[PDB]
Amino acid sequence: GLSQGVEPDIGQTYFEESR
Repeated sequence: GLSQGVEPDIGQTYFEESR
């Protein structure tokens, strides 16, 4: 992901809180 959400992508990065 490219944000600081709750679900990670691979390293220390995460998806956005979009609807």
